[PDB]
Amino acid sequence: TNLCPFGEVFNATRFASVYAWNRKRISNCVADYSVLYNSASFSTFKCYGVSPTKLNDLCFTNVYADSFVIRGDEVRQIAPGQTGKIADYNYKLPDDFTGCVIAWNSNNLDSKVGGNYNYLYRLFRKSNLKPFERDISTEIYQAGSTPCNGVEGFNCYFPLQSYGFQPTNGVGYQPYRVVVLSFELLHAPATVCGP
Amino acid sequence: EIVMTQSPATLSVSPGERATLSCRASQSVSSNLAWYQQKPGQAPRLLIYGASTRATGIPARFSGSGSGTEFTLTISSLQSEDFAVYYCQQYSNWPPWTFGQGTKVEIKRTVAAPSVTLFPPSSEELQANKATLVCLISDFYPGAVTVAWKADSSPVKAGVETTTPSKQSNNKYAASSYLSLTPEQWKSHRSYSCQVTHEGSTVEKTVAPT
Amino acid sequence: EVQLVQSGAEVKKPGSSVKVSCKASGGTFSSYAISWVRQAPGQGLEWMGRIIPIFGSSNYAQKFQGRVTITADESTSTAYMELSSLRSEDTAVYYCAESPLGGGSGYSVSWFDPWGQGTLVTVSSASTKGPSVFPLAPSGGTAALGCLVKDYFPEPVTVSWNSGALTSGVHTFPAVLQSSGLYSLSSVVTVPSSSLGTQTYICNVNHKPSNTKVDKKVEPKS
Ligand SMILES: *[C@@H]1O[C@H](CO)[C@@H](O)[C@H](O)[C@H]1NC(C)=O
Repeated sequence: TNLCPFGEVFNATRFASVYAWNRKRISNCVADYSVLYNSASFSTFKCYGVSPTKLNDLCFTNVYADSFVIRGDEVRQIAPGQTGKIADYNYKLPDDFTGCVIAWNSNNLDSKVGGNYNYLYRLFRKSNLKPFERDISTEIYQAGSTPCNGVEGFNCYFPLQSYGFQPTNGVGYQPYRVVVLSFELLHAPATVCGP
Repeated sequence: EIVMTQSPATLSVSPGERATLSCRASQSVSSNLAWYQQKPGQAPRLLIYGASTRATGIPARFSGSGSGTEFTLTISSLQSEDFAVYYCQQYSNWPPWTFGQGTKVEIKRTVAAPSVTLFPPSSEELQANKATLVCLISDFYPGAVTVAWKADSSPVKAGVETTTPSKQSNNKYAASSYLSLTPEQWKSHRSYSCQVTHEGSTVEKTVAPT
Repeated sequence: EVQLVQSGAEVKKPGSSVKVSCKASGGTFSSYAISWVRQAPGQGLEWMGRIIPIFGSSNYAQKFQGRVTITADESTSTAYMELSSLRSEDTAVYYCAESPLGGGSGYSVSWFDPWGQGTLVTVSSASTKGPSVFPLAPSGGTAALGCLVKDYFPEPVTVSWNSGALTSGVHTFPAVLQSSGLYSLSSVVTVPSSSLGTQTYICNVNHKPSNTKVDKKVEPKS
C-alpha cells in the first residue's frame, strides 16, 4: 500500500539531456494514474494502446518513466513511427508502443537570461536508434569522406550539440519536459497496481 | 579555411561620434558571428553573438549587424569606456575558433611634441667602467617617434635600446632610449647627441664629458 | 553569475613547463566547454584547446598538439592548462573561457563568455638579478633629476621618492628589454631649480624579486 513515487519524476528539480534520457524504474507500489491525468496542466498527455481513464484498473510487473528535455516543435517526435533528429538519434519509441507520452512547457525553469546551453542533443549518428536504445558516445562523427582521427575538423563534427533556451524564444524553441511511461508486463507477479 | 579580415587597423574618433568597424569573412558564414571588446590591459568580454544579438549587460550604443560575408559593429554614441580593441569571430565553418586581426578604437587627440631630456653617464657609473646615456621622451602624440644617436657628428647605433611608445596618464605617450657605451667612447669623442624625430620635427639633445 | 578566477603570474625558463588553473565560482562546470586562448604581446588571440568537463574529452589545435594538456576537476570545478617545452615565443597572456556547444556548427564550441581574468606567462633565458641604481644628476625655472635602475630581472621595480613625501612631478618610465634580456628603467622628477642646493632628493628603489632595497641620493653636478 505504498504510493508510487510520481513526484520523484514529474516534480523533480532537474531533468536529463535528451541524448542521455533518464529511466526511473517503478515497482512494488500502488499507482493512481487519474491524479496525473487530472493535474490538468500538461500540454501533451497522449496514451497509446490504453486509456488513462481506465488505467487504474490494471496491473504490470514494472513501470518505466523515461524523462528528458527537448524543444517545443520536437514534442511531436515523441510518438510511435516518427522521424527527426530526436526520434532517429536521441530517443526512438517503437511502432507497437503501449504507454503514454506526457509533456509540459518548462520555459520558466529551463531558461536563464542570456541563454541556457546546458541541455544537449545528438545531431549525428551513423544509423538510427532501435526502440528505447541509448547513446552517449562522444566519438567524432565522420560526415565527409576523410578520416577524422578522433579530432574535430572540416566535415569531422562533434556528435553532440547545445540547445539555446532563452526566455524570449518562440514556442517551437521553448524548453519542454517530457516523461514517457512504458508498462512492462512480465511473466512474474504484478507489482504495480491501482485501487 | 575561413579567414576573417577586419578594417580599419585603427580608428581615431572623438567622443559622441559614430564609429563603424568592419569584419569580412572569406566564405559565407551565415549569421553566426561574435564581437568581443578588449579594453587595454583587460581580458576580452563578448559584446555580441549571432551577428546581431547583444550580450547580457552590454550597453545599448553597441549594435551588431550583417550576415553572409559582410558584418559591421556600430558604436553610435561613443563614450569613454569604449576605447579598446575589438575582435570578430565566426563560429560556423571550420575552424570555428579563428579570430579577426582586431581593430583599435582610440581617442582622437591633438598632436603633441616629444619633450626630450638627456642625461650624461653619472659619476658612479663611470666609476665601474660602464656608460649609459638616458634619453627620456614624454608628453607626445601620436604614439610613434624615432631615435638616432651620433658620436660628435658621426651617427652610430652600436648598443642602443629603445622602448616602444607607452601611453601615459594623460592620453599622451612616453618612451626612452638607452645607449650603452664604454668610458673611453664617452671621453674619447667630444660630445654625444640624441635625435628624436616626431612627425617631422627633429628635436635633439647633446651632452659632453665634464 | 558564473565568473572565472585564474592563477597568478608565472616566470619560467626555456624548456621548463607551466600549469595554469581556472576556477569557476559557479559551482558546476556543467556542459559548457572550457577553452584556453593565448594572446602574445601586441598580437591577436589564438585558441589553443578545449576540454568538456562532463565528458572528460579534450581537443587541441594542431600547432599545440603534444605540448598542451587541458584537464578538468569537477568536484572543485577547476580547469587546468599545462604547456611544456616553453620557448620565448610562448611569452603571452593565457585566458580561459566557457563556451556553449555549437548550435548546429558540428563543433564543440561557439562563442566565448565568460572570460578568465588572464594569466601572464613570461619565458626568458634570463635569471633573477637585482638592479643597479645611479643618480641622474641635474645640470626655464625648473630642472629634472632622477634615478636610473639598470640591469634587473624580472619586473616590476617600484620607485618612490623621499620615503613617499615627493609624488608631484614624478614620472617613472616603463622599462626597456635589452638584448641581454635585462630591464632598465629610470624615474625622473622635475623640481624647482632654485631648491637644488637646499632640498634633499632621495629615491627609494624596491625590486621584490631579489629583495633589493636601495636608497640613492640625487645631488647636482658641476
Ligand atoms: C507536484 O507538486 C504540486 C504542488 O507543488 C502538487 O499539487 C502536485 O500534486 C505534485 N505532483 C505529483 C505528481 O506529485
